[PDB]
Amino acid sequence: TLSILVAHDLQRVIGFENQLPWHLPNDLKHVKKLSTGHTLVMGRKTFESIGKPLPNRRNVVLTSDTSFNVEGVDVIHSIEDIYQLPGHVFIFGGQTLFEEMIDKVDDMYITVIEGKFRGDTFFPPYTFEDWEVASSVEGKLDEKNTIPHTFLHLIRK
Ligand SMILES: NC(=O)C1=CN([C@@H]2O[C@H](COP(=O)(O)OP(=O)(O)OC[C@H]3O[C@@H](n4cnc5c(N)ncnc54)[C@H](OP(=O)(O)O)[C@@H]3O)[C@@H](O)[C@H]2O)C=CC1
Ligand SMILES: COc1cc(Cc2cnc(N)nc2N)cc(OC)c1OC
Repeated sequence: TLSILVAHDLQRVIGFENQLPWHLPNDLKHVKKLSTGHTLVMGRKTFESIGKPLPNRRNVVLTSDTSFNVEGVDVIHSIEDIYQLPGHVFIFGGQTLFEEMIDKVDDMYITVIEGKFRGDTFFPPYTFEDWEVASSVEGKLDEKNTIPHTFLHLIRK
């Protein structure tokens, strides 16, 4: 079972200067809830941004660097390694990985950030011609969570 897990804004921005462009604690809860007890696959830059492996799941980082051997983290050096990994695997980011995997995965858990941010990295265009909406849930707003956002589960038609 292979999934994409991603938050993108109205113009498919995912990233600025190796950080998330937005502060949205709710979305990272959304992320914790989905991925706890399974597997993330991420590119090296995304891991560096995060700076340590997420607790209570398997962290796998895809990189060319053969001297990568970080405690708590498993390394892979090819895309094709992903399909070996057992269980529910979430493609975690960033741009490069989403590009390489979007045609490959079963389904996508998307947070649409209902806003327009300055970005330097993007989720690739996609159509709902190709993707069925299994669920669409409004994120709830409050003092800490102030950008409107929608949780999509899409399944490849
Ligand atoms: N909104 C969201 O949900 C998310 C947003 N982001 C954002 O996206 C940005 C990061 O994305 P991006 O700039 O594309 O960098 P990535 O995090 O995708 O990392 C790219 C690196 O991953 C490794 N890699 C990727 N593909 C391969 C391959 N086929 N074989 C071997 N190694 C590979 C390489 O590492 P190396 O060069 O070491 O060989 C490459 O340089 C940041 O701004 C981040 O905040 C990230 C995740 C999620
Ligand atoms: C859990 O914390 C982070 C998570 C992510 C990846 C990510 C974040 N949100 C969503 N919806 N999908 C993802 N794949 C990316 C990050 O920085 C680039 C994080 O650091 C704050």
